[PDB]
Amino acid sequence: DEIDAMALYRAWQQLDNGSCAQIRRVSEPDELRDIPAFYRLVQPFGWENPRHQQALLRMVFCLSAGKNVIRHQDKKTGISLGRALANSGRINERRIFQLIRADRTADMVQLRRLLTHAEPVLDWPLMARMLTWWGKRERQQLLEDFVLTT
Amino acid sequence: NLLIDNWIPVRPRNGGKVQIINLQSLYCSRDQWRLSLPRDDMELAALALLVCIGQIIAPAKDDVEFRHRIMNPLTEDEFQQLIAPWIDMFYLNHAEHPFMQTKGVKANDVTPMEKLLAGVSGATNCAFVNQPGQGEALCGGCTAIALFNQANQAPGFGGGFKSGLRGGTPVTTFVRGIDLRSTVLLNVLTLPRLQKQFPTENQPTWIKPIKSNESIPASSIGFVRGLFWQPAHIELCDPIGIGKCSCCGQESNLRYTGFLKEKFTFTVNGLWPHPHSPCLVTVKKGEVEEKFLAFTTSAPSWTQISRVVVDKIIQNEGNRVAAVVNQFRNIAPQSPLELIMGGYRNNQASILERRHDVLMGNVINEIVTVGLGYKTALRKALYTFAEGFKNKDFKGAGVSVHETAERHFYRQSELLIPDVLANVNFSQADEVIADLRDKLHQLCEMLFNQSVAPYAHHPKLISTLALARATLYKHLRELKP
Amino acid sequence: SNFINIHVLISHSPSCLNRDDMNMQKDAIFGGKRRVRISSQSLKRAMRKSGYYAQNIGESSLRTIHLAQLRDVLRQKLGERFDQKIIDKTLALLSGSADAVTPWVVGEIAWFCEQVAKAEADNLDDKKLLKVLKEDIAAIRVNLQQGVDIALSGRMATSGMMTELGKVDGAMSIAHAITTHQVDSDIDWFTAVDDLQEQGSAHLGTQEFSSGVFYRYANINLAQLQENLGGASREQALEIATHVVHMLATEVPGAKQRTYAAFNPADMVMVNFSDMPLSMANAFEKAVKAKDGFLQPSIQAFNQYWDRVANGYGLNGAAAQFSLSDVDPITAQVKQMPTLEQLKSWVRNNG
Amino acid sequence: SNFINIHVLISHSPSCLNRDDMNMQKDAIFGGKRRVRISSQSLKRAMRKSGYYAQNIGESSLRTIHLAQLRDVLRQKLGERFDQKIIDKTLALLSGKSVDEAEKISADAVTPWVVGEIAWFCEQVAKAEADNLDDKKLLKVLKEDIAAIRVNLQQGVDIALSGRMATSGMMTELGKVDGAMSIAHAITTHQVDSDIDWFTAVDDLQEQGSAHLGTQEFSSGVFYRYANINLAQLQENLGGASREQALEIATHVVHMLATEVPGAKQRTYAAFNPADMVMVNFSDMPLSMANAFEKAVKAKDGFLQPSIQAFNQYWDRVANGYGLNGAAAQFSLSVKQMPTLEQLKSWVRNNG
Amino acid sequence: MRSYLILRLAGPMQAWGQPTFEGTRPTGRFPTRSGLLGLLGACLGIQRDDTSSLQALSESVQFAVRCDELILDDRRVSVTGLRDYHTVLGAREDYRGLKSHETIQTWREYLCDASFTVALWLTPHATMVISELEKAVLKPRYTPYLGRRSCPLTHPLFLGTCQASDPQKALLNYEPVGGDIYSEESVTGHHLKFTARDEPMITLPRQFASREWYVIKGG
DNA sequence: TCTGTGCAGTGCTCGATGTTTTATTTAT
Ligand SMILES: [Zn+2]
Repeated sequence: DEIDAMALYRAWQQLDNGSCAQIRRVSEPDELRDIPAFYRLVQPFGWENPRHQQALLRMVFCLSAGKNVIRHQDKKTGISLGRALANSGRINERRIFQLIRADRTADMVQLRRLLTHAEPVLDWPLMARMLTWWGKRERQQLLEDFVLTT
Repeated sequence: NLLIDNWIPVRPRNGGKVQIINLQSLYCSRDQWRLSLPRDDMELAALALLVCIGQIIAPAKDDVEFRHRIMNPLTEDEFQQLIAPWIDMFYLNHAEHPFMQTKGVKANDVTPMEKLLAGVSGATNCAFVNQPGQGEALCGGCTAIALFNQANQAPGFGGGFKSGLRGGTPVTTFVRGIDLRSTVLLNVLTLPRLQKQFPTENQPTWIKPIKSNESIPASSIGFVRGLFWQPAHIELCDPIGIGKCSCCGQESNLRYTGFLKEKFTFTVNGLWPHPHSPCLVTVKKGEVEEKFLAFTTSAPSWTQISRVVVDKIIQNEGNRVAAVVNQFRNIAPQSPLELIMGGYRNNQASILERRHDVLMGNVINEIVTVGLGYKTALRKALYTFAEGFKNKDFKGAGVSVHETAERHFYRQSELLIPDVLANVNFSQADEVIADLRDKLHQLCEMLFNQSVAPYAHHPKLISTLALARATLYKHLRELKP
Repeated sequence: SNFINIHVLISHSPSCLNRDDMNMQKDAIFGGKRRVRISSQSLKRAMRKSGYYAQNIGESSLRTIHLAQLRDVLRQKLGERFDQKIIDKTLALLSGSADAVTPWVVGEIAWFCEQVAKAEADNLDDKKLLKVLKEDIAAIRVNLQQGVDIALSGRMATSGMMTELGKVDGAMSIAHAITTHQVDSDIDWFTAVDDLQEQGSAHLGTQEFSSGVFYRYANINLAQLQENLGGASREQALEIATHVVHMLATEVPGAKQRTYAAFNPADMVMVNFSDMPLSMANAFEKAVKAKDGFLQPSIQAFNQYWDRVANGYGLNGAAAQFSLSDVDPITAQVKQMPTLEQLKSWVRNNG
Repeated sequence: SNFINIHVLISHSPSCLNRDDMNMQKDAIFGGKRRVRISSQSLKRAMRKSGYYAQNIGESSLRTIHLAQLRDVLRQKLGERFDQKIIDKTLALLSGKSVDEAEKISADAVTPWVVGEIAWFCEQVAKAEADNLDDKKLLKVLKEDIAAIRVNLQQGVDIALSGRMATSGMMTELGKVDGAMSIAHAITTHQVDSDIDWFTAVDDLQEQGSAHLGTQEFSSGVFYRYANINLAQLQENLGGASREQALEIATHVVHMLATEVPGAKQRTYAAFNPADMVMVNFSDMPLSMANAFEKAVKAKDGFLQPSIQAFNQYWDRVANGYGLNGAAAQFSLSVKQMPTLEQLKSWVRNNG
Repeated sequence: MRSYLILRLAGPMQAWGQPTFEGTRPTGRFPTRSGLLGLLGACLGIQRDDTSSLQALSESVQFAVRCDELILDDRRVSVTGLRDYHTVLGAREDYRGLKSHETIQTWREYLCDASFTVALWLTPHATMVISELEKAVLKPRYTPYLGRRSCPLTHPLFLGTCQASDPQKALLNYEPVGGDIYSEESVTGHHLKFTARDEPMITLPRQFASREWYVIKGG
């Protein structure tokens, strides 16, 4: 019923260099629909069910920043994305505002740019849960977590 | 005369038609009465009058006698004996000492009776929202009750007019009985405690007048002078003939239609130990300070169980119970205790809100305890926001969002109460209380967001907002068992 | 039928037409979702204070009330409480062949009769009476020349009306207007540039605003309207009703309009007669979803709702609809009007 | 007809003409679709600060909250007409604030000021104390002829058009102005998903990479501009001006609404586009055409052609449905038809 | 078995008063006794000064109110409160004359997404008959509304008529069943009461006496 | 045949003033 976030994280990690490069050169989440390697990656995670499609597009597009940009770290809730971006000490607060205010597709593009810069260490299944809904509530909590960390 | 003639508006405990009895009929029969007026605040004012009367005419010599008179009405001979030395001070129309009045008031105009009707007038919106002519003709009972209410619970008429000894708009808290007779007796301090309560000028303000611009040490006021204190110079006009009272709707031979008043000021230094109100204990420097409780920025209330809400706030939040309540606890520590209570929220002369519980269990306590917890969680979160808002040099209503949201809390949660109370029983109690928590949790989030919504897109306030919401969820998590 | 139901769907461009004490847009929860709201009192005042209202209602022919023509019926109405001596003395001092009489007129005069009756008993007259009742007399004289306005909207917030019969309700009842759809409001972050300040602005602020397809509902009590016009005819009442239809379609509250300018006319207007007045708000209880705008799906949802419940709700009776849109129409039981004026004429002609 | 409605469809090339607290394009939800927005206050300030306004209307008002700085301006400007004492008291009475020599004196809020209007006031103040007339009665006298005060707004027309409020001083009673022009926020006729420019700043002392990497929102858009002018209100706000005077001012607004574009980001985006359609219509009740685009315009050889077409179709629908017959004229590059804007403006000047 | 008149009170906004003398106009959770009488008194052509038939209506009729939960798409929608900041320009300063304030402030509470089903029966010494009360709700003389004139009905007042043993048994015939019932007549398995001051004193205009509902919880 | 100073008569705006307030501050 729910996407196995760690399984997908592992699948992306041990992906062959070819399939990985084909996914990484995508410039926005919807372009993943043109990549055969993308479909094979997310098929065992419920892609053919339309319920999961928008979530899987966000998850994989965030991962597509690189195999080594998002480092999963186990809980001791676990490190949220907002706290993780602040933990890097590289991201200006203004860029977080611009992220949480952005509309569709543009938000994912800006997020991935932030992930590239920040190289966050976080709780990946927790971030995936956030990417699944990605409502106005999740976006405000992102900004507030970032601010509460700094 | 309040001690002789009929003026007490009652109807049988579970009966029907209103009848006007006298103090003797109340004190000397096993008849079950309950006060009956169109207004709860006036029913409380009446009871306060009755209690203050019974406090001077018949304090029990000990707890043993205290318990006796409650179960056994006095005989008419005993009553006449006790009221005999007091008849002189309870005349409405009188030559030199009218009840709670002042002969020789210098006033150019005659003040309408509505000014004693606490809330019917007082604000610029009153003439638009209220029914006219509620004070065109007041019976004898309502007039005395209204006078007593103005001196105790209501704020002053305006500039140059002073408020009661407990201050403006105090909360009055009485021990509740099975009927009117028991309730009155239940709130009369026995002679020993009476002496311990008041360790003076023991004559009324309408017999021994207050001197203009004089400073009065609180310790220099007798208990009858204080209980029947009149801070204002008021003089009734000559009443009129038989007809309906515009306040209670009953027929009356004498009906007052106006009164005279004049500016009159003084100063009571210190705090008079009034036995009818709970207080707040604060320690500033090395001294102990007391402040009588009042509905300040909110008036905590729920339908059906407001007395329980107020009771728990006193019991839990430096609050201390009223002296009459402290007595009852000592006399019957194991006996269950419910309140008869009331007060006003005011903006100076304007009455903004009325909350009164006048009627004559552990689950309910648990429900109230749970309710207050979420209330407190919300307050701490929004006070955190309001302080941060202030420290950030922002101006506007952002510094008091915790006040509005608290008022909205009670009003929004009141809608949940009828269904909660209807489904409470032995086996369902834990389930309906759990459901209440989820409801109140959701409500707190809604009210937080609502209070904070006008300050979206204020980037300089994001750390204040974030801290405030984090505070809210921290306290919300502590509330789930 | 006694009631005229007026249904309006009107689309507004980005604006803030009605706000509260925090300057936030007014709203309401309907069907569990937030709708932007324009209050009853705001909408009604926009009508009552409009120029169109002043010309067609404020300057009506039935506007004026003549105490002279009302002497007979007043003489028998108050004839059991008062005798003709006082009744005629009162009737003349207020002014200096009528069949019926407006209820508040009877009641207010009856109050004046009580005063002069007590004036003769207390044995005072001349100017003393006209000094005491100076403002009161001036009050009723003004009200006697605003009879249609009082019959339609009710008495003013300050009227000098004295009695219970003087509590005059409007014959038209205006509901709170709410959007047919859920709304998340926008925010305008603004500056005020100081001409004498080098760095930055002298003020910063925010203002909440949004668009919205609103549903306006109003009904008219015909018998009440006639009865408060001294016993006017159905035709005369239907003529007044025609003006209400026009105002509910065109009048918009002035708030924030200087800077947001949402001067939009209604895209759909429908009128129907019934014995029991009903709002069709539950057409939008399930919030309308956008499909090439909110307006077309709203009219569509309004039409589909009528087709479903009108019969069972007893909304048989004369029904007509005007629309700027070519959306698939309601049941053929509703007569389509191509212009607003044709719709209004249809109302004058009793349907 | 008391109202002059003005309708403009103007297309802009990629730009960022109006942005918010986070430097992102202002927008609005209309018809369930995001539209790029230009605030009415941005439009009004672009017009009042423009060269055209200066040449054809006059001096824009002085809007400030800094009375100490204002004090010094008036002393330099009204010095050869009045003594410094009178100038100081005049500002003090109007603002309700003590005008001394303090470095910082602040008003209640930002307020528009007209020098010519202040000049008129200090005359009265001088004559007042000369006739030994105190301030309380001076105010009572001045309240009796507000029209004589409003004639000074011919030196500050943007106040007559856009309004003024004050909460302290005599301006509370004497300076209350309800603007004659109503104006909407410009919104795009169509849905816009804004573009994002990823930029660098190359550092001449840094050989590896750039010194700054950033993003900037921008987009194109066909915008609908709406405004109307209340002629009777404009005359009253100018102290009882003639209809010809009001009509000529309205004509300049028409011109500015068709040609004036906010300056924001124009140095690096240069969207200096004039309108492709202007429509003027006299009416008894204000009429906006915004609902022509409630259903967002779909592109079809551009957004401009289908926008103008949508405008025309909705105009006919309203005119036919509401039986409107106020005078109307239309200028276009893509109802009386006007080949040029100038002919359109003569038309308005001549009461339609 | 007695005859019952079944009413439906549905609308996007409702208001049912609680004791007040202030600019705050509060609402309760379900319709008041005074409010139901006023609604009936509106359907009938009763004027505010007609105390005679005003008292004839009150002595003839008793009520039972059921709270109905809005179900939408098979989902439950709860009743919420609403606070209206309601101002009045040029409001009367006194009860006679034409002097007025610039602006006054009031605060009015509404219920949202609320609906109610009302059972109605005749007292043993009633004046009228349910047959004429049925006629009144089908063809009202004054405009009917839910507490305030600004609150229209979205469903017909009339729902049905029936015969039954107690008010609870009567309301059973009409969906939706399950909501809590407040009745003027007590039903056997229930003993809880709901105190209120919403009994209009008809000899004393706009004043109210204390009374009590019998509480009947839904399953 | 209209109008003028005294009113009586009061409609007011004027100002000082009765009272009284505070509760917090994540997660790492
Ligand atoms: Zn009475």
